[PDB]
Amino acid sequence: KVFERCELARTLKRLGMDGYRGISLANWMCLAKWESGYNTRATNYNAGDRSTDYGIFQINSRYWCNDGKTPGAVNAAHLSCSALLQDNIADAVACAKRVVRDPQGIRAWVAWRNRCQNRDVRQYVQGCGV
Repeated sequence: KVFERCELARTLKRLGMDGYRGISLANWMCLAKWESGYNTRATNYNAGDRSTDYGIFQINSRYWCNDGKTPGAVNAAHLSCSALLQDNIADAVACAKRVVRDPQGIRAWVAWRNRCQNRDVRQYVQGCGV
């Protein structure tokens, strides 16, 4: 499902993402924007280390979800990467919150550093009424 900007921004707000770990909704929009353009189907293979980034937040199968194909990876006791490709983003959100409790926080996604770090991210939540 390709989301609309404000719909997503309201959705994440409902899921408790605003101010989570010191991370505004505006920053969560920025991240999702630059990671998948707001598309839940988004899948990015990483030929070099042979990993895959899944869903709206482009979660990597080596550390947080397992697809079985990834070399050097988390056991099939975890969450399946398929769960991150659904239209409903509650699970991706759940995993997202997990990823960031690690010390580096939001810096986890290099894309956020490149595009969202130390900048005015308000355009993302602009007029969404949240």
